[PDB]
Amino acid sequence: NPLFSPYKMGKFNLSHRVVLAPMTRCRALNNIPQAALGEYYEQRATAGGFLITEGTMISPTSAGFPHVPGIFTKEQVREWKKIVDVVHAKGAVIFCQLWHVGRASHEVYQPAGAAPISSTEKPISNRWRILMPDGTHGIYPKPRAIGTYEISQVVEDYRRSALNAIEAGFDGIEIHGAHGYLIDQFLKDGINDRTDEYGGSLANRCKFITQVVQAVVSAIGADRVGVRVSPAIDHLDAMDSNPLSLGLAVVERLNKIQLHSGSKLAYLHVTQPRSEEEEARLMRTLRNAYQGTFICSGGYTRELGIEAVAQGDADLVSYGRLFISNPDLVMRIKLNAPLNKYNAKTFYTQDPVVGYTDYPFLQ
Ligand SMILES: Cc1cc2nc3c(=O)[nH]c(=O)nc-3n(C[C@H](O)[C@H](O)[C@H](O)COP(=O)(O)O)c2cc1C
Repeated sequence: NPLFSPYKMGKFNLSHRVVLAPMTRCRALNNIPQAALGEYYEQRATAGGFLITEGTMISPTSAGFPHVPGIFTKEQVREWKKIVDVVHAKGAVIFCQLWHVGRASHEVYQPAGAAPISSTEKPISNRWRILMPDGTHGIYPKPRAIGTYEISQVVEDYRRSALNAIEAGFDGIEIHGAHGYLIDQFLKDGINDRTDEYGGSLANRCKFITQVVQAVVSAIGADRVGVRVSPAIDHLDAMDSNPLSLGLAVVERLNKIQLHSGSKLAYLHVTQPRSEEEEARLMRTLRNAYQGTFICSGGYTRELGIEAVAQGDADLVSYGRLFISNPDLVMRIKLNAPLNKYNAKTFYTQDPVVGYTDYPFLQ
């Protein structure tokens, strides 16, 4: 089984290729990591396995979901350290995903009820609705388009959060540059309508992600930095007129950052939509273009994960929903044991146990 051949992720010796995909679960009450998160990640951790946390806020303005953890306060760092410790006690490697939602927020999530920030002043359309703290769905508001000073300060928030992640003991961080959130609002020409140096050309649209990656690379080293993008996913009105060219432009800049810094990133992580042959060809095109480790994600199964590694399409495969309902997903994939179904109703609830840590292990 190629998913259980060892893999050298730069500094990190992995024993298998089954990765926990980053997943917002909303149990980090008041943006503070809680004991429940420790139980949840420990349940899923394996010796030599790689885990990526839920998206974690880099600043007071970066959230668009209830009760997501941050890593911008000293209190959050102290609580994260307890979770990293129980994961390292199992011999796993764990990265913290740094997440800014940009315009995908609401006054209820913003300090002083201020408008969310973005590349643009245009709202997400009412084709999409935001999960509210009371479990209803609300309307995305008009964001505020930020200037280049403010852009530089958001980059500094990524830099400081990366340093905080290292202080909590994380092995590294992942830049969330996917799914129509802040970075993707700069990348995608369906969102970025700017006429300054961060808008227009493909090069201009890639400037923000380039500066974010350069900042965290300079702070903690490239081998502790992963980057996640989704050029072909149109979530929250995040379409681009040429997804493959956009993805190749990002990949070229990642390659150049590595050559200039003299070190490889931990990995590039791409999520695909689930045309099937065309989507697979676009993922392989990005993989072939990138000088380093490639993590594929989106709709993978045991069979599709085995094929991806066996055919050279990816080095690692991340699993989201199947890891929600199978704490021992790695062992089940190893044994080809039947997998248990997941319950979407408890993906984003606040209960520390129900639908979070009470999915059973194999008997
Ligand atoms: C409930 C839930 C929360 C998620 N939260 C995040 C997140 O915070 N950051 C992120 O990059 N992806 C997030 N994702 C996307 C997953 O990382 C992953 O790409 C997707 O679930 C993989 O597809 P799969 O579920 O079929 O394995 C989330 C997915 C789900 C279902």
